[PDB]
Amino acid sequence: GAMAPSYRVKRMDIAKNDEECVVNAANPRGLPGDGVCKAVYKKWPESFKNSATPVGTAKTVMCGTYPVIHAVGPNFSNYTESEGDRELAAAYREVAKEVTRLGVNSVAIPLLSTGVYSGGKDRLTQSLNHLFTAMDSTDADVVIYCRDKEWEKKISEAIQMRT
Ligand SMILES: [Cl-]
Ligand SMILES: [Cl-]
Ligand SMILES: [Cl-]
Repeated sequence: GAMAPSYRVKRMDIAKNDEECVVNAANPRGLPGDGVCKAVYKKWPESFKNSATPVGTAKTVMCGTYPVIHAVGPNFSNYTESEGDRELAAAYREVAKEVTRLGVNSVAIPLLSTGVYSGGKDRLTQSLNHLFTAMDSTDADVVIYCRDKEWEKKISEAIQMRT
């Protein structure tokens, strides 16, 4: 584990992370997709062999010795608010299990279901709070990747508030 497990946020491409593994905001079919998923496909295309997995789950595939954890958040266009919230919490609990199993000291993670899968809502707080619920009991350094300067400020404030 990390000597003093921490949360950090960076505003940059998760495909250029400095962590021991990456979480893909995957689709259930293992397709190249859009946004984070397309950047991950360009960087680690070998990780998409048999990566298909249902909503609410995470499946790890190695690119060389570098683990790619394919985590499938719900598309809120399709799910009810209630069912979508349950599957979003579940996807992050499966990420915590995979990070633990791999024995990594650090992980790069995007906010699941906040892009094309957001159903056109701002889900920063909802997604981040489920990320914390899952990852708080792990001892990996977590580095959250976002693209919007105002999201960076809001995520940074939420981390600092817990101290
Ligand atoms: Cl960048
Ligand atoms: Cl998304
Ligand atoms: Cl963002």
